[PDB]
Amino acid sequence: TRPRFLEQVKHECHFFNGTERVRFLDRYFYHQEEYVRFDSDVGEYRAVTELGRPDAEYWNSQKDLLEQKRAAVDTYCRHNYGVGESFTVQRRVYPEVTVYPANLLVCSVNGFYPGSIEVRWFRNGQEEKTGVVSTGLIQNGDWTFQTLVMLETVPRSGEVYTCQVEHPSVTSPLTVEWRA
Amino acid sequence: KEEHVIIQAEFYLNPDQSGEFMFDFDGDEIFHVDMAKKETVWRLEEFGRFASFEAQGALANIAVDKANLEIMTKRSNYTPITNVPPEVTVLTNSPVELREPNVLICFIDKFTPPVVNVTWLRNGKPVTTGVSETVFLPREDHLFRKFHYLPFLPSTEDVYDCRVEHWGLDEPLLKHWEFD
Amino acid sequence: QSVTQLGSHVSVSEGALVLLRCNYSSSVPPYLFWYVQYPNQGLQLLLKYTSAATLVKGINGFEAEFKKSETSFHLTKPSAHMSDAAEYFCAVSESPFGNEKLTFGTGTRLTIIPNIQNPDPAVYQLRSSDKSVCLFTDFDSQTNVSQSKDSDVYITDKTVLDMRSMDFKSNSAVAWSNKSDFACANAFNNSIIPEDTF
Amino acid sequence: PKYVKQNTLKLAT
Amino acid sequence: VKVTQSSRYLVKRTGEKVFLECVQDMDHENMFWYRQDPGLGLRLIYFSYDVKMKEKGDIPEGYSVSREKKERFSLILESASTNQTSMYLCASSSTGLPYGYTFGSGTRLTVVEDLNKVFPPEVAVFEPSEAEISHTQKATLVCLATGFFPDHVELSWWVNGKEVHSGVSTDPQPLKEQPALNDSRYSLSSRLRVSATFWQNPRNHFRCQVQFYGLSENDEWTQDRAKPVTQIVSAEAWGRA
Ligand SMILES: *[C@@H]1O[C@H](CO)[C@@H](O[C@H]2O[C@H](CO)[C@@H](O)[C@H](O)[C@H]2NC(C)=O)[C@H](O)[C@H]1NC(C)=O
Ligand SMILES: *[C@@H]1O[C@H](CO)[C@@H](O)[C@H](O)[C@H]1NC(C)=O
Ligand SMILES: *[C@H]1O[C@H](CO)[C@@H](O)[C@H](O)[C@H]1NC(C)=O
Repeated sequence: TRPRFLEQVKHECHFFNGTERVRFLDRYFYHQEEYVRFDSDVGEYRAVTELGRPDAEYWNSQKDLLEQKRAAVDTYCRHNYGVGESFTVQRRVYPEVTVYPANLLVCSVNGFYPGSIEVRWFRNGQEEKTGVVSTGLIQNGDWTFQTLVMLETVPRSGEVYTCQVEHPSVTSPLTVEWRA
Repeated sequence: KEEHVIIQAEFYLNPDQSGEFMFDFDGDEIFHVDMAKKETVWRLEEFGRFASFEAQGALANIAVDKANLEIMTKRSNYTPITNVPPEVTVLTNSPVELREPNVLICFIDKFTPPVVNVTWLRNGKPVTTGVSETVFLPREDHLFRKFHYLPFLPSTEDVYDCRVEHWGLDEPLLKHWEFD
Repeated sequence: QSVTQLGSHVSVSEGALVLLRCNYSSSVPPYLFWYVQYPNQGLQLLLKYTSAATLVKGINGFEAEFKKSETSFHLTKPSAHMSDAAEYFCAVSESPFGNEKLTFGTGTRLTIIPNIQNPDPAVYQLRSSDKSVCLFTDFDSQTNVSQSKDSDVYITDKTVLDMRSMDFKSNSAVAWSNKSDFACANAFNNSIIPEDTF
Repeated sequence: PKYVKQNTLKLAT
Repeated sequence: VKVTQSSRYLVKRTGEKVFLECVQDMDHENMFWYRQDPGLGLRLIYFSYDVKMKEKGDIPEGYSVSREKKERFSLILESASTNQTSMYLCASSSTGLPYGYTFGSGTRLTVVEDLNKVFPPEVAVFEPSEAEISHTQKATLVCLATGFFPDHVELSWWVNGKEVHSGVSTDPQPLKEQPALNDSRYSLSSRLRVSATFWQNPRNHFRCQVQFYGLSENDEWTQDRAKPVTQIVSAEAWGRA
């Protein structure tokens, strides 16, 4: 089919330790290539590629333009952070845990938020640190993550296996044990 | 040591005349504006109960992106975008149990331009009832991601396929799933 | 978002303090504007609050202070000049540059009362029209011209005219009619200086 | 609370 | 950087469909329509942020718009009513530009029920009073624009062919000749005050000029009197020794 032409723009707000430190970026893209940007730690627009030089010189020559962008960390970022803080930065959803066999022992952790999580495998009270394979953190695209942490072993009688999940949504470790 | 990131991402594509405006928090979509109905669509109903956004504004930024696209198309001497095919993955929301409600998730990643055809197939036949999807989600490398969902009752008899068409693929791509 | 301008018509004597009120409501970072409309002219931007500074200094000698706590942005000037007579409009916007819809206040008409240094109350007669007109002029800035007691007799309100070249100013009103009985002696029969000449 | 958008600048012609 | 509006003045009859035009050649994405009325400031009727985009302002009732081309934003009155009599202001801008609104010259529109009530004004100048000349050494001339309707007049004073502002004071508002009637004609007065010496010079020429904006070329007219079209009416007088 006929050629396509894509334009993208990204206004980014990077927060560190809440709103104590904030960095603002006004990014412009032609197709997949960023050609010009304003970095609040720099103070003015800079060409990212030669294609963006025209825009840097043009925008930088307007005092009022730079003035507005220099105040974006406050008039934009900080204001928006405060707006959704209760349902984003503070969002908490419990990890659903399920242990099933597959030879592997799988510990599937589903529907949790935020993303940082700790999943550990135990056998008769002793942690198994070798032979543990994780699929990594998987984003479901609906404000919930999921992860599968497998333990490479041959399930046996008398053996007790435990999956221990630690997450910000839980007050104390969540454990689910499996026995053959 | 970074903590949170909010991104207001937008794009406009010719000849399709398609534009997009959305907010992103640490990888998840907070909301996007439906350009046609001129309203804000929250990713989670709950969000829309605590916050609001002046949807019309999205149209103002989009109109500038159109003008900017034309300006950039000419500056680059009509250099078209290079198609980058998607990587497709199908997985469920949680562990599958016969006769228990679940959700099949079709993940389309790392592609551009932002135009794809996605169809769910059950035993070779198209399925639309209950399906939903997200708009084109921004990637830090400036390509895109997308999620399609299909709620379903697992059976030993049903077979599923997520079919994806993209100008970057020589042929439609089919990712398969069935109750193991 | 909203703005209110308490005080539609404001009178200030020259050399005195000019104060035009503006209060706003905003659930988002505010950007305020003060526009002025001098007679027979279009709106001009006087000054604006961009959050770059709480005290904004404008053109033509005007000033305004953004007070988040009082949710106010009053326009002020130390010494009123006759050329400040105009209508002033306060506006608020959600955009940092005022390039997206602005919400305007109801506006304030600023009238500057001049100090008549040499009062000289007087009603004169002047002379194609079936009328004869009477001129009541040179009264001090405290005389008030009432509307005619007759419906077939016309009396305008008082206005000031300024002869710049001579640094002179005068107040005046005009009455006219075509009734025979209408005479300049009694035209302004509604509370004038005992001093006024004829 | 109300989210506020950031303006997108018009490129140099 | 200019926003131009079709007409400066317009007279229309109730029930008629009126079109107010606004065009800008700066490739601005945003255009708005406001009406300005005494004690109400500027109220937003409709606005647009892109081609084909229409957004109701705060007082859309009775109006409609059209934005087919980026350059033009048309305001439309479906069935004109007298309360739509007002000063309409167009404004344009771009969200992608470091500055704001650019206003048009405005459009005074008066909606009347009967076009046969439209009349140009008569103009008459009244020379200074000898008494005033003697008592103050100054000479006040008076201009009377009477019998006009609607209130579409611009009065100016010209001395020796030069438009004058110093020494002039025109009434801020006209007065109805029959206050009770809603179709009553108006009258306006103005003063031009000069030095006695200047007035006593027979070489100095004074002229009071009033431009009236009434019916347009398109308006149909078959009454006996002259069509009350936009026109300049004036009176003059020379200095008197
Ligand atoms: C997506 O699939 C559709 C068909 O389902 C393609 O649509 C285009 O071609 C169709 C068949 O010739 C037409 O019926 C459509 O009108 C036409 N759609 C448009 C507006 O282009 C489309 O090309 C496919 N796109 C991709 C990325 O594969
Ligand atoms: C675009 O084409 C012009 C005209 O030949 C040329 O001078 C310029 O280098 C080209 N720029 C780009 C986009 O490579
Ligand atoms: C950030 O944490 C608190 C929050 O205000 C602040 O007092 C402190 O100085 C900061 N700590 C760091 C990480 O520097």
